Amino acid sequence: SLRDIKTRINATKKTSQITKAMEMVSTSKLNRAEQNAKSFVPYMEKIQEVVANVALGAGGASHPMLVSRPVKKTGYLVITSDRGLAGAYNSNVLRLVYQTIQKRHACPDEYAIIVIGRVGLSFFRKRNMPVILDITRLPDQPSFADIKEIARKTVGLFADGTFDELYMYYNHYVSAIQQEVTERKLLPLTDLAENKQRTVYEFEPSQEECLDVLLPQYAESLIYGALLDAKASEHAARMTAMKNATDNANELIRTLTLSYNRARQAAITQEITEIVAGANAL
Amino acid sequence: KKVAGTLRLDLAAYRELEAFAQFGSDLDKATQAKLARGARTVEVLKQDLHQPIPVEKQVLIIYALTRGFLDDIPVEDVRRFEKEFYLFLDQNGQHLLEHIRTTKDLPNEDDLNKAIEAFKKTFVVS
Amino acid sequence: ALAPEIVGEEHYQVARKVQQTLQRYKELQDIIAILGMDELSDEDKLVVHRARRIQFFLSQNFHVAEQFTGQPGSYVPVKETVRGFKEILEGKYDHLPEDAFRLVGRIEEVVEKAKAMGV
Amino acid sequence: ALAPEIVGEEHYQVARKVQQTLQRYKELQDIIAILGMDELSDEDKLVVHRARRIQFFLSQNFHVAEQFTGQPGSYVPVKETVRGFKEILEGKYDHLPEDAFRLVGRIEEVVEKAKAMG
Repeated sequence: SLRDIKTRINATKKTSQITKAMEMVSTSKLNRAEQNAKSFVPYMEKIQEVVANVALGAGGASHPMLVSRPVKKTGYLVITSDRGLAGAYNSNVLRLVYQTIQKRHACPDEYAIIVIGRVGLSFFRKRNMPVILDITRLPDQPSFADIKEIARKTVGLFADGTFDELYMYYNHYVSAIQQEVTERKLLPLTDLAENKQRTVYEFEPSQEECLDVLLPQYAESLIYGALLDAKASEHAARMTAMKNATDNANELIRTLTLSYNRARQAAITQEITEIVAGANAL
Repeated sequence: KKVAGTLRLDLAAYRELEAFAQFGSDLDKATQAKLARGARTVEVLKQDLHQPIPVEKQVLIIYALTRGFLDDIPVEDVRRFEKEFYLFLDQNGQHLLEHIRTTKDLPNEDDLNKAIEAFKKTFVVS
Repeated sequence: ALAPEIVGEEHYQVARKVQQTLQRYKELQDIIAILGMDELSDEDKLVVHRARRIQFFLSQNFHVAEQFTGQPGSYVPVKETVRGFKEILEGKYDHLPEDAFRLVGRIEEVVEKAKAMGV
Repeated sequence: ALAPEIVGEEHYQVARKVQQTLQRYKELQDIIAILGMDELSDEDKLVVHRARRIQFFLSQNFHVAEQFTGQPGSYVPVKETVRGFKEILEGKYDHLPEDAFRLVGRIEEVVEKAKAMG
């Protein structure tokens, strides 16, 4: 009936307005987060190339950050949203890590999960797999000091020897339209190669202690880089998901308006037919 | 007049907030609170068939609702909170009802809160 | 005739609770058309889940149908009906495939169909 | 009256391949809009390249447009229409840019326009 379709049109128009507004604000956070990441990208390029060339000289490959340890337990960092409507951003990465761990070994003792994000923590809790560490509701502009606490804890776990290998499962920003699930080993560190050019540390201190300062600092900076791309790609994923959802809302409103117009015009033409039938009958 | 006037404001404010914001899963804290108060409000206003409730025990349930004594209790259990409370209110609190019967007046707030807090000692949550 | 006096409390609670789940499913059908199934959670996920199965299990093979279709018909007692819909609402049989619940008499027949489909 | 016999099974088969190409383009640009061009493989990529050639070559140059824009006009018999589109459907002529096809009579007129343009 006519007054049935109008309520559906009105409610959909309100949801369409909510989705458009959230598209605007996600666009603003996407552009800022990409600029912020590009601000820390020269820091990553500079640090990576100095830490590698310094790390080669008299730093033994048996060093705890570089040498393998026979694998008993592995840590899984998983980076996830704190809020919904993000399309399939969380589901594609939770599902990828869930299948990866279960189909490599579902044994409860070997895996150890570390999750950044409420919907990730919610899925893992229903599954019951343990979460050694957690943090949530990070500011949309994340700063190094915030995630230094968790970064220093997780690397503290690897450095003290409680983990033998470490992984990260972040979505990655390739385009505004489309983004990819990705996986990287965090430690042990094996980008080592010949220097070509050599810059020397101080001669008096044993370089292995200096490595214990500088290489954990790099591993942390690698976590932070991954988090920056994760938050930027989240704001991209929400922007595209909210944009597509607005398109679906608009199409539906069109179809409903066509049916509402047809129903009203049918009612008015019936009314006019009654007026004619009265006018000749009298 | 005192309790029903504020109840109209509460339910109008949540009618609009729920009409749009319920579809999204998570909202602002202050809105999750107002959504909780509206859901409890509609559940506490459900009633049975051919069982009129005297005005004396209506004002005491609406007062318990608006002043926010029902936050601890779950939404499903409320139709039992009412059931077990009206029995308690005929086992204890007869003077409150007597003042309301002829005066048309809300009893002293110290004694009304003492009554509701004692019942909340007796009632067992699922 | 629906009235706790006329049908009894066990039968009444079930008539209303089933109507309550199907009415919520109509509300969810619109929002899933915009956002998708992936966006619903908790009480909205399980309503679509149980409202599909209930909507199919209200379908039955009539004894007069054997001329339109090759099938044998059934007669179902009221007790098996009220237990059946209670069991679907509890969710004891949630694992069975939604195909199985179509044109069937009792929950035992649904288990037999689902066994032949590899449960 | 597009009956397969009446047009001729060669005219019929060419016409159906043109219509199939434009219908696939109609859906395929929605897939490009929601996912992307770089989300599509090579053959689909060739279909969008061909569909752009088909849509522009379907445009024509005529006498009424002498008042509106001053271009002289063209005339085409049906055997020339089918011949030219058959050669475009094979796709060897795809080296000419999409800009060249904008308003033309015969594929040979496209040849004259393209080389001169640069």
